Amino acid sequence: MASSKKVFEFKDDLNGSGKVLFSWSQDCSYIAVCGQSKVVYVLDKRGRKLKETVLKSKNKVIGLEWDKDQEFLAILQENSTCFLLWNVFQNSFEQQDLEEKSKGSFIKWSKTHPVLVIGTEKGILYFYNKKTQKKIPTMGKHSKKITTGDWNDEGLLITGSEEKVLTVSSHNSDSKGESITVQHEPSNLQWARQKTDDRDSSQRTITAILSNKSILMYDLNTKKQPLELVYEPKYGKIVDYQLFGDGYIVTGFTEGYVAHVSSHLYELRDEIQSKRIFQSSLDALCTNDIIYKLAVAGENQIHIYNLGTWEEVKSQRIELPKAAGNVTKMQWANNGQLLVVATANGHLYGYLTSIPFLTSTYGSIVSVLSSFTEVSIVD
Repeated sequence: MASSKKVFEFKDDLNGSGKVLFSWSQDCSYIAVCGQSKVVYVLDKRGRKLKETVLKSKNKVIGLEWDKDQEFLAILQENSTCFLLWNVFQNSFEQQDLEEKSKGSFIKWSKTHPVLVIGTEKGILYFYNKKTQKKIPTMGKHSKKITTGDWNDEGLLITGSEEKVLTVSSHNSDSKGESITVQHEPSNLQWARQKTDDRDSSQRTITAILSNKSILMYDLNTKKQPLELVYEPKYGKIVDYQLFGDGYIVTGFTEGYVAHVSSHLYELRDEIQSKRIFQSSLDALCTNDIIYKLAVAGENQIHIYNLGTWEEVKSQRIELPKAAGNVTKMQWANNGQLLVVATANGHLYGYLTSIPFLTSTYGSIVSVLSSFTEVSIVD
């Protein structure tokens, strides 16, 4: 039994007390971290400083995302007039100016394509191609400030402003569908593969947070209207929702209330199950499929849970000090190799969970990596 080892601790002296953004490398080999202290630095899995860089402005970084090639990081600060592309291994700077002296509000790479989408308060949306470093502008897609947005695995942009609309964009900046009109504000855009009997479903389902109270569903197979999964008043205000499996949603609320619903459309109307986790407050919650683990942070304490049987895994419990406060971001890697915890106080924590050991066998002899500093041969 290997409990979650505390690999390293980092504080706000190099990040700054605020909303700390940590971004994973595409190969889970580099962890870039930046908070409010205008310093962006990358650490390894064991907690060694690799590359550090300084930003000219002191505004809070609202966007910090790697590229597909693990070469460039795009950074946009709070109401910044421009944005910065930083080459980590070259430690090089390039600055791209926002048109019309616009204040930046949203930037995002594509997790599958080297394309960077940028949007400001005026609703002007620019698509940036890195291979040619060219700009494609789009007018009037949003009549107000852009609030949420992201890129699909297939290369599809989703964007949502404060006027309660959703828009879809393609590689050639062609809109894929008209504006999506729903009762209230959509936020926290994410992609889901709905539970379809046929296993030929693409990654296109749009799952969002509706006005910090409900869940928004959108599908494209038969042009069904976006459905609003509402929650009982006992739930309160939503804190986070997470996708696990092939379309299964686990959502947590303010009073330690959790709800698991299968993304099956016939079963979406009624919650599949609901439970109570905490009785004082809740900070964060996320699920991982490769390691198949649920981590729930609250009261400066992180608990581990199963997803199928929902058994409370108390063995892998880890405790945080009172200085951590309310956790604001908490996430595994792409493969779940390491777990990173960041709060609004600038505290950074790293935990080792899985490290699946390699194993090769000769005749009747096998091997186990065990600790990374040695290898145990097994008879």
